[PDB]
Amino acid sequence: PTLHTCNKTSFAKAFLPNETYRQRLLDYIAIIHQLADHASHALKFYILSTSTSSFPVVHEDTIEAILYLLNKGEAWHPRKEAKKAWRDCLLPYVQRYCQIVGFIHPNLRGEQQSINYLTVSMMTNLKVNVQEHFMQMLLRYINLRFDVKGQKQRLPPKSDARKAFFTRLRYLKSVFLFDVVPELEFLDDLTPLESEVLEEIWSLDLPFLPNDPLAYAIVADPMSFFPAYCKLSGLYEQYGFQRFSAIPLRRSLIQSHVRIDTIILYQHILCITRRDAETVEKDDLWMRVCNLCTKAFRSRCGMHFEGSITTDGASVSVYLKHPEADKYKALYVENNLPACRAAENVVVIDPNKRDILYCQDSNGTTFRYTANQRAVETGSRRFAKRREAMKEEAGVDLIESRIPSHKTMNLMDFTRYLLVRRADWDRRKEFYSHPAHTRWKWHSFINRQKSESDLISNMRNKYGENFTVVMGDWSDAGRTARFQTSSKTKGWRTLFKRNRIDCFLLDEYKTSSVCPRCSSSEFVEKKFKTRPHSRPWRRREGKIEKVHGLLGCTNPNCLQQAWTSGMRYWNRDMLSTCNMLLIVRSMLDGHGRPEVFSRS
DNA sequence: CGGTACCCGGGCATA
DNA sequence: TTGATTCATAACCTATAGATATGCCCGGGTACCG
RNA sequence: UCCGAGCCGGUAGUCGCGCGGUUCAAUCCCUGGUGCGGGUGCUAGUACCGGCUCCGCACUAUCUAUAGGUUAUGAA
Ligand SMILES: [Mg+2]
Ligand SMILES: [Mg+2]
Ligand SMILES: [Zn+2]
Repeated sequence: PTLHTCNKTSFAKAFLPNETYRQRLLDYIAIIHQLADHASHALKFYILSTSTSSFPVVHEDTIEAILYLLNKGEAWHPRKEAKKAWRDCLLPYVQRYCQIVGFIHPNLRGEQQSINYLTVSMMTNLKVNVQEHFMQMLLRYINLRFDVKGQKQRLPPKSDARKAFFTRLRYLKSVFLFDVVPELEFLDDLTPLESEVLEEIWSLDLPFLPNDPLAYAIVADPMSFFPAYCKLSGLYEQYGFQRFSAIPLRRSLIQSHVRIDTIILYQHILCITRRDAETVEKDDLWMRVCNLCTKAFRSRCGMHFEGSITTDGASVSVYLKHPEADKYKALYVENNLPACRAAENVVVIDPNKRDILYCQDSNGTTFRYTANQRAVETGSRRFAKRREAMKEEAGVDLIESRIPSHKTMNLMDFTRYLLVRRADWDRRKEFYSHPAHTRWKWHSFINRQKSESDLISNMRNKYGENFTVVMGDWSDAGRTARFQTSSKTKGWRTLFKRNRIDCFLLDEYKTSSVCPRCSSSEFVEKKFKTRPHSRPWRRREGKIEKVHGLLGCTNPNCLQQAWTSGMRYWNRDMLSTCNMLLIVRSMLDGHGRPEVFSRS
């Protein structure tokens, strides 16, 4: 449920023109960012130093104690046995790490809220990493050990001999996940590679469940897998394969948004005593520093401000909190045909790397939202160029290029990395302290919002005030094919949902191999013509590319006697849009998806 | 000079 | 869908988790008394 | 290491066509849009009325930190 929402507005328009409050909040957020960064680094340092014997169990108390020790040192006096024990255990190396990195103790006062937020965020990052990239990383390690790439490149494809190996590995996956109990003969029959992989997997001491797979165990108790993940990272480093970040480190020196609440407000911004704060209403207390009459603070869908924002000094995130807060396959068009039937107009979109949205309707009014247009309107390319120019002028790129890997588990290498970072820490901090980096983020947000609004307005003008959007199911989410730029595929669903425009998915399978004029796939031609590579550096290198967005039909019926080409040329995006139109018409007419596009 | 008791602000804990 | 190994700093995207307030005490100062 | 969109043709619903011609749109500064009125500012010939610009009435628009893949750059 949408219990929370945010209206991101500018810093100038969010707060009243009082320099004292602005300076106080800027200083506070800077201090909290420094504390979070150094706390993540100290946690990594402690884990690597104590890894000589065993991996310590990391809990909320551990990170909280690390943060408190960094801020105050031994002056922190926890009143609970667990926190006291954590402080006693973690104290010895905190000062050593601070001296190594020259970390001067800030001894910030009234850090309760900020330390709690940072500890919660760090534990969240740990849990998210463990959940997301444990199973995936383990399977990646298994495949790397099996050398699946080598077998694929060397062994014949689509053959029973290698289908046998594929089935063998698929069945062994269940044994690795403990879903299927292996027999003694099954274990004996394992080849040396399979036996070694099974033994190494068991060395991680992975948890187990009686009636559920390993993924269910990860979902239920993800935190228990942290030692296994660390050992897997160590194995990755030992074997020489590319390393991965097991412990999340907040290495970015750019100013980061810091939560600011009413307590922080009256402790640092207003600097009034807790006694006086309780005597004033929250809205009245906030009006002294924020213009609540501003549009950004208006209530939407029953949600109110309730005094909670995160600011980075340039853009202010104003969060609207619903009164009911916690107090601290169905999207496909096949299942949404009635909505399309009652829609005033139906528009089908075929996502692509370049043509992010290629739109068409029954009336034939074509519309597209290309990647180049998005780059121009958002300004990502211009901002990247300016950032590169600034880095070259300041020489920051040279400094950063020599920073060792943060993902290494080696203690001495990590110490050298920390020393290198400290060598030019001041220069990079000063460079990234420039307002452009935050102002760049704020301007990127504004440009993206304006581009989305313009896209919606153009679509409404072309197709009408009310219309329904049908989009292909293809989505390069998470993964991204190498040598290809990132593209927005799944965010358009959210964008259309925000603008109260229906967004229904559709299967793109074999939607670029059918000619609409004859509804046949035999005569469709692909990659028939060659031309120099469109990418300038490849073109200079002399490479040649095959056209993918151009398709033609060899069917004589589609041709005309006067033509000399011998084929009816087509646009890949246009073909996909026409095929989607035909599929949607068939579905709405009740005939279902055409048999030509149907799967095997 | 020496000792007792109350209030305020902040530190620390927990839902 | 569309192109043909290791590291760091940005970005784009995608996914995950979290998105504040009240109470106890303690010690340091002050008022009061002997 | 580069790139806006629309229209007219070579095209016949064709190409990262570094194919030709033509129209307006953005490069700084800016949270965005939607319906109402006013104030008068600019846009058109005598209330006809569309458009751009501000004012304020109310409906709507979730961000943050981290990891992964990729891109740009700097190193290998
Ligand atoms: Mg598609
Ligand atoms: Mg396509
Ligand atoms: Zn055909």
